[PDB]
Amino acid sequence: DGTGISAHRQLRAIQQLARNVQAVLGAFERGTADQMLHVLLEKAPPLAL
Amino acid sequence: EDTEADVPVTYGEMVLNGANLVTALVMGKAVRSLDDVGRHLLEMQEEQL
Amino acid sequence: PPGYRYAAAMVPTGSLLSTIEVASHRRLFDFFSRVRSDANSLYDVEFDALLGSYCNTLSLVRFLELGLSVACVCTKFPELAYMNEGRVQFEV
Repeated sequence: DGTGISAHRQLRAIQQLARNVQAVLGAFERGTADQMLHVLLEKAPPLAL
Repeated sequence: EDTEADVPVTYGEMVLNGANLVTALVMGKAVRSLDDVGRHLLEMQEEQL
Repeated sequence: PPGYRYAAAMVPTGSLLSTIEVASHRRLFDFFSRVRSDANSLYDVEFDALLGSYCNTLSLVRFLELGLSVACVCTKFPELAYMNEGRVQFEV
């Protein structure tokens, strides 16, 4: 609308994206350190052997 | 290790006076920081955050 | 849930021009009260409150902020979906 609610309700939806995109972009550097351990564990044998 | 500790002196604070007092008498709902919560929503209504 | 708010009536919207017996028609109103000279519940004040806006902060952690990036050799392709079988030769 032209009302003040319409200017306010965008911010509820726009800042909803900004909190949501940081989760997905923040997920990927986790997934680097996640998938590096699963390969290094399959590379690494235990000590006593 | 140390025998002295710097501790704050002013003990409060909450002030019901101002535009917060109007919401108490009239509406019966009052936010503690509404003196400046209604401020920041107007600049958040403008440019990127 | 109180009736008509007394602080609102302390500063009137606009003055009335006619004084009539009020109790004749009740049902043209919504909430009504009869106050003998000064009633007992006229001095009631009640309110509620919301105290504080507390959020989490997502810890934006780059992989180079970590130091497990020692054990990695990270180079990025602009295109890896077009590669089929890559390999590196080793000679000792």
